[PDB]
This record gives sequence, structure tokens and C-alpha cells, in this order.
Amino acid sequence: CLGRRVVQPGMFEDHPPTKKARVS
Amino acid sequence: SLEAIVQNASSDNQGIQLSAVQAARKLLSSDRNPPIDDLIKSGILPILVHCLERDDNPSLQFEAAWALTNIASGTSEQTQAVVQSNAVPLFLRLLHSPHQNVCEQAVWALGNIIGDGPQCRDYVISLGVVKPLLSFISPSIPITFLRNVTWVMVNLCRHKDPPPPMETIQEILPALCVLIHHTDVNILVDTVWALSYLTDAGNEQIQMVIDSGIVPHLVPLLSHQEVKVQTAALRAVGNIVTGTDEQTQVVLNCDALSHFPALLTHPKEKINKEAVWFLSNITAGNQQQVQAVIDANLVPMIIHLLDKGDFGTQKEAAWAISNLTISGRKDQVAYLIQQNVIPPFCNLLTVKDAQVVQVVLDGLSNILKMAEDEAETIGNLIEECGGLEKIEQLQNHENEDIYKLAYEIIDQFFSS
Repeated sequence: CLGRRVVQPGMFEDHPPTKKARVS
Repeated sequence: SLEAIVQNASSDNQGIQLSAVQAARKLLSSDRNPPIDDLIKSGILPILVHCLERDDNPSLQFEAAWALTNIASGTSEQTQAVVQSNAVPLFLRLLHSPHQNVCEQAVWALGNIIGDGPQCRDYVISLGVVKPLLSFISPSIPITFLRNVTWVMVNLCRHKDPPPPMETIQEILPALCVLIHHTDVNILVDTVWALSYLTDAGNEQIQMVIDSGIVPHLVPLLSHQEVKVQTAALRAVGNIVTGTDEQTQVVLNCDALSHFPALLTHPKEKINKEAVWFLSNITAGNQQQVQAVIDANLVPMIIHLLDKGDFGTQKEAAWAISNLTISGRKDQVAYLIQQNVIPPFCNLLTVKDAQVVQVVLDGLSNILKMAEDEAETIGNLIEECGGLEKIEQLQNHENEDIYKLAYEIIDQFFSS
């Protein structure tokens, strides 16, 4: 169906991590 | 050994403790494959959580918080072990420590826990993390700490089943207003990503973002020097323009479309594709929004990508074209025809993505139904480029909606 669409798979894949370890 | 560390950590003497907990922290922070499972299976977690209570030894609190942070950086099983040891209330306690390193490390650990999922996010929220977390944002805060704070904010905004509570969004948005005027690149990227998770949460969350007044500050970042900021901003405003016409119009009112020539010609195919996705949500709007895209001189660039872009971009450009026919006027569709939309539009009738084929057929159907007198001209254009034969072939397609529409187009417009 024609119309507006939510963000598609494969888009904007460089997202911030959900988790980070503190490494030294 | 781990047995040794656990034995020394469970002492009642805080020096022996400190020694052992620092050893565990080192094991957990010396490389990118830490032995998390082995330290969980040693029993150390309730000991570390108890260490967190020792306001008399800040160094011990800090080492335990670092150790627990890195354990909680792993899989959901490992984060959840941390959560089940009762770490969260103690980390929230340590948000008020007078010692900066303990405070920051507590922020970090809670970031990993909130990031695990929406119910962990909401448990930490319900215990009151947001007000003390936002109380750290000040002119004097060190920039590394502020970056960790705004990363945690990203995690408070993300996940959608359910999305964060309305009250939490209301508390976070003023902080995002403050932080979007920052110049540090990581702070900007994280701020804009937090906003983009909010604008993907629902039309009411979009409305909250709009009502905060932050959109005019968000739109000009589409031309930021840093491509990570650019793409984050494209996601944030793109999510907005998935909403209603009024919500889309808030974005258009900031002159968003003037930023797109540099995105449609960007070397990166993924940015071309994302930009066309945005514009296809614009052309699905009312006549005035279609006209805004036209006036902004973007149609030739869209058609050029429909012809010569990578296939992903071409699919998005097909959506842009077809969506324009939802509410577009006859004259606007005629402008598309003059710009040579037909041949590259029709070239997509043969691909294996049945969705794209349906989209293009829907667009061709609306175009023909709209061009009262010119329907013969447009039909001859479709025939010229081989589109008519492709419709005839689609009469044999597997998909009922497709071959139905192909029969119908041929009967209604190519059977005289």
C-alpha cells in the first residue's frame, strides 16, 4: 500500500552501542 | 586464581577486599574478551554488590563498580546476573557519592543495565534515575563524564515495547534542548540519536518532541560537517515525517528541503537511500508538501537516482514517485512526466521484489487515471520504453495483487 513508511531495515546501522565495557 | 580473589573479597577487612576486587577489575578490563562467565560462576557478584555499600572506602566502591560495569557490558544473561544481585539500588545510591570516579562509574554501570531492555530501563526509571542523572549536566561537568551521561540518555529513550513513560520523556527533552547546542561531536551524535529513538516511538512521542520546540535546532544539523551527526539528524527528522501532515509540516517549516541536494549527491549510497526515503514520506503528503518538494528543485535529482542510483536508492525513489500520486494534482504529475519519470519508473516492473513492482504499478495506475486527456500520450510513452510488455508479462506474476492490477491497467488503458 502506498503511503508513509517507517525507517527501513539496513538504514542508519551505525547506532550507539547499548553496552560498553571500561577497558584500560 | 578466582577462588583466591573470591576468598579475599569476602573478608571483613576492607584492605584485603580492595586488593581482591582490584584484581577482578583488572581481569575484566585488560582486553576485549574478558572472562565474565568465569567470574559470575565464582560467586563474586553479591560480594561486589556489598562492596558498593562501603562509603568508608571509596576506592573499593569504585573498583567494584568498574568490575560490575564490565560484567554488565556482556550478554543479557550477564547483565541480568548483575541485576539479580540487587546492584541497581546501590548504583543509584552511588549517584550521590562525593567521589567523582565512583559517581561516573555508577552512571556507566546503570547505562549498561538500562541498555539491556525496556523493563530494566523502566525499573531503573521507577527508582528515580533521571533527575539525579540530569542534575550532572552543568557548565563545569568534565566532557568525558557528560558524554557518558548523554549515552545513558540514549539508552533511556530507546526500546519501544513499551516506549519510555511520558513523564520520563518530558523530563529528558529539556536536557536534550540544552545538549543539542553543544559542539562536542559525540555529545551531538548521541543527543540526536536519543531524539531519533523518541521520534520513532509513536505519533504522541513525536508531538512531545515538537512541543518542546527543539525541531528548529535539529534540522540545520543535516548540514553538519560530521557525517555521523548528519545521518543521526536525518533519522530523527525522518521519523518525525513518518507522522501526520501537521507533524511533517513542522519539519518543512524549518527549510529542511534546502539541505538535501548535498545528501542526494552524497558519495555514500546509504545516505542517498536514506534521503530519498525521507523525501518519499514528504511526497506522500498533501498538495502543498508535494509542491514543496517540487519548488525545492529535488524532483530531477530523485528521477536521476531512480535511473542511475544503486538498487536500494532506486526502490526508495519508486516510493517517492508513487506516493506523489496519492494527493498530487494533475499538474504536479504532469511535471513528473515532463521530467522523464516514465522510462526509469517502468524499468523497475521486472525486479524480484514484488513490493516495488506493486508500488510502480500503483503509481502508473494513478498517473493514467489522473491524465484525463493525456492518457493516450502517457500510454504511448509507456509503450515506447517497453513498459507495456512488462505489464503484459506481469499478467503472469505469482502475486494476485500484481497480476490483477496488470490486467486492469491493460483493459482500462491499452484496449482501444
